Amino acid sequence: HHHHLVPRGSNPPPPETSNPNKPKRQTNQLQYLLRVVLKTLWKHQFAWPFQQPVDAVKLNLPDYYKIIKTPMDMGTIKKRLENNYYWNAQECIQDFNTMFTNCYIYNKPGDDIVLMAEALEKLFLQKINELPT
Ligand SMILES: CCN1C(=O)Cc2cc(NS(=O)(=O)C3CCCCC3)ccc21
Repeated sequence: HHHHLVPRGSNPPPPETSNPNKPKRQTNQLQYLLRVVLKTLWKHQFAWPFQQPVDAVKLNLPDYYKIIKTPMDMGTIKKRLENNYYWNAQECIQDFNTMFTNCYIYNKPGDDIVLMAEALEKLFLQKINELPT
């Protein structure tokens, strides 16, 4: 709206969460990623800002998508795991890493959201360290 004084930043469509063209392939590592890693992060007191795609309009981050080219969030990851979108653990780990990276490159060091990301990432990496073979 020309009426706006403060810029608004529009949102992309959210990331895809299923892929009709891949077989339904379950592994112990993917089960662990959903049921141990994602679940432990999801229930953490700092998870809530990470649980859905960044809404740059509702959160007043009008420059978010200028800075972040590959958005990712734990809601998308959770859905991708539940839908068997991933071929392997590495692909899921990549999406968690993207989510954390986005936070670290958009927000200033020391920002509260960065401190939250750091606590979550520590837990994530602890859990990853115990990935079943
Ligand atoms: C994690 C995604 N993210 C950012 O990178 C910056 C940001 C800001 C907010 N805004 S918010 O929910 O009003 C709250 C989030 C906790 C820090 C203070 C601001 C939510 C998510 C994100």
